[PDB]
Amino acid sequence: QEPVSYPIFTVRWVAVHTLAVPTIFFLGAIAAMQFIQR
Amino acid sequence: LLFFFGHIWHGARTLFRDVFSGIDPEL
Amino acid sequence: ARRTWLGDILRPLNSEYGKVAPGWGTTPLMAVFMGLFLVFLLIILEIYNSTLILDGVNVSWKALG
Amino acid sequence: METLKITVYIVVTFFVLLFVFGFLSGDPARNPKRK
Amino acid sequence: MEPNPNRQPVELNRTSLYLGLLLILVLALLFSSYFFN
Amino acid sequence: MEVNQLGLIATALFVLVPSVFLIILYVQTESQQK
Amino acid sequence: RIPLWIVATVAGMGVIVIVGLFFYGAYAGLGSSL
Amino acid sequence: SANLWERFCNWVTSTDNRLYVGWFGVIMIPTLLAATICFVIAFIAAPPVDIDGIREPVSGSLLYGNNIITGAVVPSSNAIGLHFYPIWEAASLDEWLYNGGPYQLIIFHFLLGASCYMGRQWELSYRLGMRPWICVAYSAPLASAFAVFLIYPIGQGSFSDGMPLGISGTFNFMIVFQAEHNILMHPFHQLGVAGVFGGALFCAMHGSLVTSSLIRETTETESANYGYKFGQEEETYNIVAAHGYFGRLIFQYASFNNSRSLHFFLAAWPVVGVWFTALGISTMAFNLNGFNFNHSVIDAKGNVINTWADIINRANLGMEVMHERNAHNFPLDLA
Amino acid sequence: GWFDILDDWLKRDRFVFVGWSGILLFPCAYLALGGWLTGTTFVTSWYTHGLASSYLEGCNFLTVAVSTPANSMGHSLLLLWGPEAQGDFTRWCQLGGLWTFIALHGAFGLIGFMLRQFEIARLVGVRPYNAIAFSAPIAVFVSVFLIYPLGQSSWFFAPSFGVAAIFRFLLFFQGFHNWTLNPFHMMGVAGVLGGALLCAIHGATVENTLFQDGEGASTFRAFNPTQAEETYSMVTANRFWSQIFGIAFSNKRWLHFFMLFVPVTGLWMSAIGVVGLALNLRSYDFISQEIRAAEDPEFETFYTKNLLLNEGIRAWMAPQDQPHENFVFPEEVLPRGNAL
Amino acid sequence: GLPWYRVHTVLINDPGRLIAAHLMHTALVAGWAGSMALYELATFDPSDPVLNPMWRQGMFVLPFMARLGVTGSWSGWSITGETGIDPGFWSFEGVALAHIVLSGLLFLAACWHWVYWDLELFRDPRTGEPALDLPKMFGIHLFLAGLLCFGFGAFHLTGLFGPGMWVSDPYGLTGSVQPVAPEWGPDGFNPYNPGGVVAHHIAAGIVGIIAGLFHILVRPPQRLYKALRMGNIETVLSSSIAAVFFAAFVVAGT
Amino acid sequence: METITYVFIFACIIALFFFAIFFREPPRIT
Amino acid sequence: EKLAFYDYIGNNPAKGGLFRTGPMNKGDGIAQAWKGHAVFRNKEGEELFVR
Amino acid sequence: TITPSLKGFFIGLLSGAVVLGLTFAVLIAISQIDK
Amino acid sequence: RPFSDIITSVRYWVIHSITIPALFIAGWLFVSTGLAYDVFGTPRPDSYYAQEQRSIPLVTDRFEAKQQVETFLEQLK
Ligand code: CLA
Ligand code: CLA
Ligand code: CLA
Ligand SMILES: CC(C)=CCC/C(C)=C/CC/C(C)=C/CC/C(C)=C/CC/C(C)=C/CC/C(C)=C/CC/C(C)=C/CC/C(C)=C/CC/C(C)=C/CC1=CC(=O)C(C)=C(C)C1=O
Ligand SMILES: CC1=C(/C=C/C(C)=C/C=C/C(C)=C/C=C/C=C(C)/C=C/C=C(C)/C=C/C2=C(C)CCCC2(C)C)C(C)(C)CCC1
Ligand SMILES: CC1=C(/C=C/C(C)=C/C=C/C(C)=C/C=C/C=C(C)/C=C/C=C(C)/C=C/C2=C(C)CCCC2(C)C)C(C)(C)CCC1
Ligand SMILES: CC1=C(/C=C/C(C)=C/C=C/C(C)=C/C=C/C=C(C)/C=C/C=C(C)/C=C/C2=C(C)CCCC2(C)C)C(C)(C)CCC1
Ligand SMILES: [Ca+2]
Repeated sequence: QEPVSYPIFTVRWVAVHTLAVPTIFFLGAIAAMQFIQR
Repeated sequence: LLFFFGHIWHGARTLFRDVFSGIDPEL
Repeated sequence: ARRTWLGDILRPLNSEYGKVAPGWGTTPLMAVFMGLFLVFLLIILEIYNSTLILDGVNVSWKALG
Repeated sequence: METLKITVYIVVTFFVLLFVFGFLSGDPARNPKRK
Repeated sequence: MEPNPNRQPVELNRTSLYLGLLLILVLALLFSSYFFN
Repeated sequence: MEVNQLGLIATALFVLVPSVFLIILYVQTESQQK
Repeated sequence: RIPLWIVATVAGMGVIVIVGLFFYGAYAGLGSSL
Repeated sequence: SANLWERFCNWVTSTDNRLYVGWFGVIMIPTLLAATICFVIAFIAAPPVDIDGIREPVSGSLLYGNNIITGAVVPSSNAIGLHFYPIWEAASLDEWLYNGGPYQLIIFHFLLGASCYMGRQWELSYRLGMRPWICVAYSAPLASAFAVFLIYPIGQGSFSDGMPLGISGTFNFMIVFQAEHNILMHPFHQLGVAGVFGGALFCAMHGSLVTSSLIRETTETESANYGYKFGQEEETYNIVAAHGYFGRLIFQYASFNNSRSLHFFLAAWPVVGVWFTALGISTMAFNLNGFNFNHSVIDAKGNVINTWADIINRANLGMEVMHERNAHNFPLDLA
Repeated sequence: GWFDILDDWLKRDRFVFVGWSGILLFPCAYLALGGWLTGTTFVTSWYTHGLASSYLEGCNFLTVAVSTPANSMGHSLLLLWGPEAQGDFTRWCQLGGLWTFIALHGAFGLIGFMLRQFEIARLVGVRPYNAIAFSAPIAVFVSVFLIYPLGQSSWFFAPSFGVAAIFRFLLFFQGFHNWTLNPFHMMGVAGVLGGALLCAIHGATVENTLFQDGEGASTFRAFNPTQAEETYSMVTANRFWSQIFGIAFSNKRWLHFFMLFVPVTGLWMSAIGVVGLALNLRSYDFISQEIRAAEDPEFETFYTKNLLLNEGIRAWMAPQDQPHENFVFPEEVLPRGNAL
Repeated sequence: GLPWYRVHTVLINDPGRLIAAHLMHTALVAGWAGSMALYELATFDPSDPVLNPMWRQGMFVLPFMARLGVTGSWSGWSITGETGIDPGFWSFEGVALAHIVLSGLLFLAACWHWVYWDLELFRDPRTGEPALDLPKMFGIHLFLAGLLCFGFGAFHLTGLFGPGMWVSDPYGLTGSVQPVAPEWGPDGFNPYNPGGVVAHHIAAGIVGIIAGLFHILVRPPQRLYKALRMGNIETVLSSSIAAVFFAAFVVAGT
Repeated sequence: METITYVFIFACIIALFFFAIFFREPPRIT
Repeated sequence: EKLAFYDYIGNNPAKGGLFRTGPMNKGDGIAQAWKGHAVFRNKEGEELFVR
Repeated sequence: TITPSLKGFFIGLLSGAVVLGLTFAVLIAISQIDK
Repeated sequence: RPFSDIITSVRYWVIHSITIPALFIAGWLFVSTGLAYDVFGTPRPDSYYAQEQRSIPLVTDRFEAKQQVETFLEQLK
């Protein structure tokens, strides 16, 4: 199908993106938490 | 809560009457 | 079949079987009352749940006056 | 009561022998093909 | 008196009988305790 | 003991009634020619 | 291109590291007991 | 006679028996009839059992005030511990029924037979030319009965601590277990519920997907089941239509198209999960319990800030502090 | 008409099928999952249950959770902009607004998803038995996370979203409702337990009853993605079980329908039992038993034993589990056996 | 043939026997009501409304009969605890009596509609085969409902031509049957104000009468008739049930 | 009275078992 | 009396059980009369209250 | 009349319609850009 | 575009080697700067109780809840 072009900003990109950026914004915080002393 | 199931059942059986009994051909 | 007095008198009411309006008929007009009802329920719901308070409306056993 | 012990013992021996002398009887043999 | 043309026969195979009874009996074994309470 | 008086009949009819149902069918099925 | 088997073993160790940091955090953080 | 014994072995092993009494069966059939027959009598007429060795008989049979839900066959005495208590070890039956003798006669014969039942699930598969391994699926539920009826007691030092043979008696085993081991907070139990929940889940997935993608061959007013004849050549459902739907529900590569890989997963999941659950009970049988996060999170001054882990400890203490009212004489519960 | 164009677009076959349903599913499903993941790591349950409940406070994957709202809130929907939070976000968080958020959102998300199955089914032209089945999980979520607490004093007694926070929900039900003794919970487990059996048993029956369609040992490749013959001997399977168990299937259509039925019926029953626990209409005791236990001090069953375990659970937990009750149980009033 | 759980499909398109069926059901539900009544009357103790009121005696039907007016017995006593009162014919006995008869009649009716199943009224003039114009039916029925809904609020609850309904103070000490005046203000949406139960039935009744007419005249837009497989009675069911369980979850909450 | 009821049902399930295993409808091929 | 009666947990619909059949009277019994308000006090005259 | 909670109701009833809006806006638009 | 191709494209990494650690360092700072504590009203190790008090700041009434919470922060809680 098609002379195999493909667009950069696809559709699924979004799906995998709203679950992407956040996943890191957290796994980045959650790590920095380990250094919180009493 | 039991009737909910009836709705979901009868409704489905109305929108899929055609495919009831089974399906067929193509791929 | 078997016609009957009552049967004939009622014959009209049941005859326009598959008769449908064309296209999207009254749909849009319907989709508005529908949205209105939806908002109406949310109100009476939120009133019972004391999320939407309204001086004058006291949702308790009292109010009986 | 000392009897029952004896009997039980006998009874269990029977079956346990029947069991060993069973698989011993060339059990691999018993099956559909290759044997 | 025209023989109504909308009727079909009814059936219950032997296996269904069994599956049925198994259900009735065990439910009974499960609820009798609470009935006698 | 100190059980419920209706417990017995509740259990009896709970078993009989539906069992009698199935049975009526199975036998009427079973005897249908051909 | 970048060979897949390397994308994996790299992204892999990368996870054992972060998930391991969490396990260490368990004997030091607030989730400690000390 | 081609030779009696030669014949005997041909019958036993015969694949033409309505029920395949195998070689393993020769041990199974008797042990299982004893276990079953003793149980049924016990459960109905056995008298009270001094389960905790403190002369405080717990009656668990129907004729002695129990109903199906409460009734059970009570575990051997704690006075007995792990000692073997065969009937011929008692001055009388009266003495044997009081110390919970029936319990051992039952658990031992059952566990024995249920194993051979596994040995059989292999044998028949062999005599029939089919691949083995089914018996390996059954190793999970068996490995549990074993864990709950033997490992735990060996580990704990007494058969009186094995799971009772009754409905309520089982809930007792659970509630107390939780208190002494905090099992809900143990990896193995969790894997267990994943396998069971998952199983039921998948069981429903498969079941529906398949049943919903069946090729039509039945009337509008005819059981959709008749559309299948025992001994068919081709398949009865469109596994390609099935995959077509399920692949769109989630996304293609996250869906099975290989019936063999589907069914392996279908078996692998629950069996693997239950294997861990069985290893959990067999592991907490040596007191390696669940995670203990009591008073972990504490504040800046040292105050203890509770977590749900703590609310769980209170519920556990209630169980600890109330189980076996009169059995303890000292501070620590080391038994 | 734009409508059919809007449709056209939606029902377009992508990697992640959207569909009309998605307009409801994805917004919610993501918000629910998101709110959880948020609270799990950031929001606390101090002002609500006097409990640390997030990574930020020190909780680990087991002890973390999105705890229910205070008991003061009652059954309030706790909207971000409602009388409680008053548009404020941080307060909302501290008053457990995130619970009704996850709850209510996820709720719609389960509606959307089932609709999806229904919509995708229709398009692909297959029967909707995947949707019927999913009614079971809806019922559970609905009765347990909504109907239940709706019968109690407030959302506070609904299960809090979290691993450990769910175990206490279990322990609670034993201790207060003596739930394990409930006919419906039993059916529940008979189904889930029995369903996880059909699963395992059927799977193995298939893998070890397969025909040889390849020359390899790893028989996975030997499968015809394109129907034709049955890949396993249904006829052999029948004879196997018919000789080892005495009973055995022989109608794949039924064997598979059975597999839908067992676990879906089980969960439905477990739901009804809870719909009853809402009104506290539990299956707590057996009256004939209690009466004999009163008059006769030597009568003891595994049942009476259990009830005592409950007394302990209630007495030792109630205090820190129902803070709003300002319970104070003097050491002397606390039920306890000897020594322990 | 038909599996056991499908035997009733034998009616999916036999409007005659479908009505015969629905008639029998109504008969049993009415019958039950009548006799559940008599059962309560044969065991309910009126000797004390203060400490031993109907709700302590496992009464289930007796209350629903008081909420709308029937509060006396032909034997002389009364729910509120008064004497010398004359309930007239509509006493608990009366209500119970009535239903038992309405049941007997619906029975006979169910029989007639079963034997004379092939009335022409169910056959479409065009196709000459069995058919029911649902869309118009719904309009008709909905018209009658709102018409009755209206009357109930308009004449019964208001006292114009009826008893009224149960009304009591904030601590159930004074309760009784009293005529309730409508309430269109905002506080009429307060569940605890009787005035709202009146207004509702008058307004909703009217809206119900209007809407019925609409549906008796305007036809269903092709798009919908197709989407919601109308003209297929087994869909009238799917929607009704959805409404019936909605009604249910609500009565359970109130 | 209760004991009898419990044992009866049990006895009935075992009877069922028997008939189910030994009096099923022979499973016929093709 | 009527008023005092509503202030008794034995009329709370939340008490009860699924198989605890019958009227509320098969439970605590047919209510006959109000014994009266109970005030508890301790040696010091202090008035105590029952949780 | 128009109490604080009544104002909030509007704020949510308005903040809600908007979301439905931008959503159906964006959707109706991109839908009509290919098919 | 087949994930496989993308997860392998040097362009991809050229982009994400920047983007990924970006997001990470951000969230890190979110916690490490104490901002998160204020966005979620979550207590700092030194803010569960006032120095002396050992009571819990339990919210006791819905409507005046927010107000009640504010006061709890008052006693230097
Ligand atoms: C409210 C009206 C309503 C109506 C008119 C129907 C009508 C029908 N349903 Mg249905 N259903 C309903 C509600 C309703 N259902 C609800 C609430 C549920 C959820 C539990 C279901 C779940 C359901 C399923 C799963 C199936 C049907 C099927 C059918 C058809 C069955 C044929 C038959 O009568 O079996 C005859 C029934 C029997 C011989 C025995 C039933 C014994 C038990 C269940 C009841 C005993 C009576 C009880 C004490 C009475 C009180 C009831 C209470 C609600 C008031 C039929 C058209 C079947 C179908 O369409 O197949 C193609 C089918 O498979 N229904
Ligand atoms: C629809 C609601 C309804 C309600 C709320 C009630 C409520 C009540 N009734 Mg009525 N009743 C009803 C319908 C109803 N009834 C009908 C239709 C009849 C005629 C058949 C009666 C006949 C009746 C009598 C004769 C009496 C009552 C009495 C009572 C009161 C009894 C108190 C009690 O302990 O309940 C007990 C409740 C139960 C046992 C319900 C549990 C049901 C469980 C056991 C089984 C479900 C079975 C199924 C097989 C499960 C799984 C199946 C699997 C396939 C999935 C109570 C107020 C008594 C009374 O008034 O005393 C003063 C009394 O004597 N009722
Ligand atoms: C796609 C579907 C979708 C759905 C169904 C919901 C549903 C819901 N969200 Mg949600 N949300 C969504 C997407 C969605 N959201 C997205 C994409 C975001 C990110 C921007 C959010 C962010 C969000 C937040 C931050 C919150 C919610 C909350 C809520 C709940 C609010 C209760 C309420 O008042 O409803 C709103 C209802 C309406 C607006 C009614 C619509 C009426 C239409 C049909 C007609 C309007 C006509 C006209 C203008 C009316 C004028 C009448 C005149 C007489 C005055 C509710 C369950 C709150 C919550 O979870 O509280 C616990 C909350 O705080 N949502
Ligand atoms: C007097 C005395 C002693 C009295 C009592 C003694 C006593 C302790 C009795 C205890 C019993 C008791 C009271 C139990 C209570 C539990 C109970 C009755 C609950 C009843 C209510 C309930 C659970 C209702 C609904 C829930 C539900 C669906 C449960 C289902 C449970 C169930 C049947 C699970 C299946 C178990 C099982 C062995 C399935 C086997 C399937 C089949 C034979 C596999 C073989 C097979 C596999 C293939 O893959 C293929 C291809 C083929 C072809 C094939 O054949
Ligand atoms: C993603 C993925 C993956 C992954 C993986 C990984 C990530 C891996 C890694 C790995 C690794 C990472 C490894 C390592 C190894 C190592 C080794 C093996 C070593 C050894 C060593 C030695 C031996 C040494 C020595 C010494 C020293 C150094 C000093 C002192 C002394 C001595 C001498 C001792 C896989 C494939 C699964 C698949 C899917 C995907
Ligand atoms: C809430 C909310 C919101 C928003 C937000 C969101 C939506 C978020 C999201 C978020 C997210 C979405 C997040 C995530 C996170 C994640 C994480 C943190 C993860 C982690 C992980 C891990 C740790 C893993 C691991 C593992 C496993 C599990 C398995 C095995 C292997 C491994 C080791 C790899 C809004 C405004 C709308 C409104 C209100 C509410
Ligand atoms: C057990 C049970 C149940 C159920 C039940 C039911 C469903 C019932 C029904 C019932 C019914 C459904 C009843 C009915 C009754 C009826 C009646 C009682 C009728 C009668 C009639 C009559 C008496 C008539 C007469 C007459 C005629 C026909 C003609 C003219 C003249 C005269 C008036 C003489 C339930 C599930 C809840 C739960 C568990 C238990
Ligand atoms: Ca410090």
